[PDB]
Amino acid sequence: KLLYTSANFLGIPTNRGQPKIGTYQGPELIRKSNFFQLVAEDGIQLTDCGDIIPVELNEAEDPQRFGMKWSRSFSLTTLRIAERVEELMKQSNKSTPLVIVGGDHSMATGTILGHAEAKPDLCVLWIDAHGDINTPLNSASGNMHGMPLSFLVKELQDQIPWLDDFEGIKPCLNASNIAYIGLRDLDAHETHDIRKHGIAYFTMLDVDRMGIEAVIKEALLAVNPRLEKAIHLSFDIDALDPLVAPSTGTAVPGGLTLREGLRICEEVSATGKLSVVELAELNPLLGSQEDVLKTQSSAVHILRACLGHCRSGHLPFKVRNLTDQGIMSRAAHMQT
Amino acid sequence: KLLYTSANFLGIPTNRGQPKIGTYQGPELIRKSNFFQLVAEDGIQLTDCGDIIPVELNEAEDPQRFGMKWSRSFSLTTLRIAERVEELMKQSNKSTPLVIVGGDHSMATGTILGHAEAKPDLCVLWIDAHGDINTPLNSASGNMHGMPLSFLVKELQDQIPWLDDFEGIKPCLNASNIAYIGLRDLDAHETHDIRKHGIAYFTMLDVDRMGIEAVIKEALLAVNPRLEKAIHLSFDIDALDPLVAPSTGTAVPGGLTLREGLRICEEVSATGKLSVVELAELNPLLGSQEDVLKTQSSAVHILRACLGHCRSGHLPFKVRNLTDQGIMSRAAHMQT
Amino acid sequence: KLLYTSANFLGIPTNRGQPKIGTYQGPELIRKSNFFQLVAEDGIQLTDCGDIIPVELNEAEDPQRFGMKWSRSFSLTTLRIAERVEELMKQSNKSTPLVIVGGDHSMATGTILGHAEAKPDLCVLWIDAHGDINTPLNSASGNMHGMPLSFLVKELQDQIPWLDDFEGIKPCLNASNIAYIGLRDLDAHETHDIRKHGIAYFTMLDVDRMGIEAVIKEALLAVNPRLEKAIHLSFDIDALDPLVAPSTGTAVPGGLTLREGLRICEEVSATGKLSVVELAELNPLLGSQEDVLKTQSSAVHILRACLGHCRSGHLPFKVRNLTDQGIMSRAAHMQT
Ligand SMILES: [Mn+2]
Ligand SMILES: [Mn+2]
Ligand SMILES: [Mn+2]
Ligand SMILES: [Mn+2]
Ligand SMILES: [Mn+2]
Ligand SMILES: [Mn+2]
Repeated sequence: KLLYTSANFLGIPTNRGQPKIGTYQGPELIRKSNFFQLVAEDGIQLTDCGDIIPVELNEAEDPQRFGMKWSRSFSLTTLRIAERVEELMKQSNKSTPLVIVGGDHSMATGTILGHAEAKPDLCVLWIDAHGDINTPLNSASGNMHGMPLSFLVKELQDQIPWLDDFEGIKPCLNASNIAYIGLRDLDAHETHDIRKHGIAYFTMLDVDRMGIEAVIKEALLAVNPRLEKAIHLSFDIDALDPLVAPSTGTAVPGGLTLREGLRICEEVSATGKLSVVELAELNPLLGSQEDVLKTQSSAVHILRACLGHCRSGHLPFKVRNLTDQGIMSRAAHMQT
Repeated sequence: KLLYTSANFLGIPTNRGQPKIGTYQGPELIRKSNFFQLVAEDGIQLTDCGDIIPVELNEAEDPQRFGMKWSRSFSLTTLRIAERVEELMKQSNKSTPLVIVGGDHSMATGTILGHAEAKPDLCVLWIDAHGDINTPLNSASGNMHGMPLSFLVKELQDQIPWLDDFEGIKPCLNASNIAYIGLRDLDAHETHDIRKHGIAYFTMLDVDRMGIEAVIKEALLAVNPRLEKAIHLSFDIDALDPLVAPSTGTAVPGGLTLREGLRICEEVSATGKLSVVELAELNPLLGSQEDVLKTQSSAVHILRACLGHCRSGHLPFKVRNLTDQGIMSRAAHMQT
Repeated sequence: KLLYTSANFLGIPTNRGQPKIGTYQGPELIRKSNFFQLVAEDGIQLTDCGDIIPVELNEAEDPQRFGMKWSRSFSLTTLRIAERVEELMKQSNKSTPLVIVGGDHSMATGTILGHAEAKPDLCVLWIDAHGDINTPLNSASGNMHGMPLSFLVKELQDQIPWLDDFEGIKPCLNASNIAYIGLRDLDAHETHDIRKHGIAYFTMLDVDRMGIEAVIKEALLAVNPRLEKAIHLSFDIDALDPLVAPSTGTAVPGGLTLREGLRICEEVSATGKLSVVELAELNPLLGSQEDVLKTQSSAVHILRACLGHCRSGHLPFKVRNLTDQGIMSRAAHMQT
């Protein structure tokens, strides 16, 4: 009565994909929550596989290249992440979902790269307020966390400037394998690329007009019509509304409600094809103490949903009754 | 043009059903709001019938029994509450709704017991994030506010350990008479009992998929198909989302919006069968000052809705016009 | 690919329509946001036309008349506003929308008066938690911001007491030209007038039962069935829920979500008939610093939506490519 009985947990404290310090504390934010306990109580065995140590070079070793900030730290980290994720996914080759906690969203390049190595025909569900598909010369900031998909999408490779250290980062995604949910702050060039190459996307406008139920169904239909493909669920916490997840770097008003987020994860989990879920952009150094607790709370409910937790309840593993303990019940007292 | 023209108000400052101090201040939180004024302005006569004094024994007199905390305080209080509620309901035998403000949710046992004495064929609409139907040996905490329904449901009596002081607490509810709305944190054993005995329930999952309109309709259909039965509306404030009701003991994210809560109450009120509404688990000692004000505010809008307040507006009792005061109108000035 | 390429911006710091100081800082709250920048990035040319200086008389010059507070300041200000708005609308006679930032809602009398002078067959979409249609002798407070529509509606003129200084304020609206969205706190007499004269209105109850999509469609159908008429969008910030717009004078719980507000504005904008949009009741002197930022943020997203900003994204004005800069792409590197 569980689609998944085992699961792996992995921390990736990336903080070089964006300038605000604190995303490196993301994994600890979840580890010090009651997440592991709650999962165990659901009958799921969660193995903490530790953290991936990101490569963080200094200014001298990693200067700007094509406007990109920390691009060599990114490429080295991408490859290290990919190696670890591939290793974990192949050791598990019911399926054993990998739960990844970031860390800024730049980890997704290495995270999907490794995942695809173990499961090449996967699809990606990108839950985010942002496209994260800026090509390097289009990026206004040069922040890597705004470009993780551009290196993975084959159709975009004529817009990615060549770099030797990026050679191992092989584009492993077709535009037809990605679906967006929650978009509300696209750069114009992202909009151009998404429409041009036919990437399936459902913005908050769509969520408003169609309702989250139809959006989820349409998204899954677009990139995984018969539930044949493994699912890579890349969940940016900023997809949720700032009212429920304020502690994140680029909050955008009018987001998914926690319930809507729960629905996406519940449906994805119930397909039986959840292979990797990653939660990005938690920053416990942002906002007040209560802000952090709200964000942590949302993250925990979201992740529990991915592993199959059901708001409609779970049956107990052993039903208990009074007679076994030698205890008189009220019904048994009235019968006498 | 009012389904109810009179109503009674009753405070029950129960605080022995759960360990956090402050639920005893719940009634005062509402009394010091503009609730009474707003009700009067709607043309409803509200009579404050005072407070029920709970029985609060000391540690020596009330030790743990079957893991339960303050179980004798509970049983004595249950009977005292039942006596008062029965008395009030029979004095009113248009109907005169009883509005009850808690106080933690353990009051419901005595509150429904008394109500059923005056109206035996009633149905219960339980609006809560929790089932509140833990049997004593299944309760993790032993807190009485997590068990008020288990003593009332006939089908559960083989799971309730017998106690002499509990004899007067006669199970007066059939499983088929209860409907849940808003559930999102069921203990596994509660889930077992609810499904086993066929108790109608609609979780936040259901609210998401069906919409609150259909859920309300289905709930009423399940336990009161032809509006024949009196309604006992037991409203736990924690059913609402923590964003609108943070000042409560066991807040759970992803709850009913205030509007959804208003819809439940508006529909229940409009049946003409609202006999008792109780609002439980207000704790003004929890959260910030603004938190308390938000929670108080939500409580007031919820309770006003129960008494028949309409967001679409009310007609005035006497329409006024300029000519009666000897005043020249603009239309009357232009005619000259 | 833009319905509007030009737009005018206008501040009206009215603060004599209600007793709480700070609505006069409303325009500055928006001017010091990134509103202008964001609009420019959408390809729209926004011309700041400055502020209208309200007439603010002293106590001696402006005593109570028929219970009204600052009624002569109101009438003088109404006429000054009307003169400026008419002038701006006729200079623009694609259409050039006028964006007005208040200021309390009493500005609407002069604002609609001037607008109607330039476009007599307009319709009004009133987005507010309140009717703002109290007639002077019915007003409990005498605050002008609760009466701006009563002076404009022809059918109400037998309920408006005549005043010499109000003669120039000619009622230019028929009841059939106004539609309400978002109502949840009507005075009884307002309810009487709205129902009596057949003013189209959709309360939060309607929004709950019908959904915002149907409400918007029905509202537009009621007062602008074939998109023939110019639209006057009068947006009271208190229409939105206090959770997203706390910094306002008369907040009422259970309001429109930001998304619902965005939907109203998006639809109105897309008709191509948005002639004037005004945003009223911003008060940055109310609430905490974060409260002000939330309210400012909501205001900015709302106003951007009115000018045609699309959450589904915009195409760039010039698509850029690597070859023009003499840069080697990854696709161009692999081909060699
Ligand atoms: Mn994002
Ligand atoms: Mn992202
Ligand atoms: Mn509860
Ligand atoms: Mn409860
Ligand atoms: Mn208002
Ligand atoms: Mn207003």
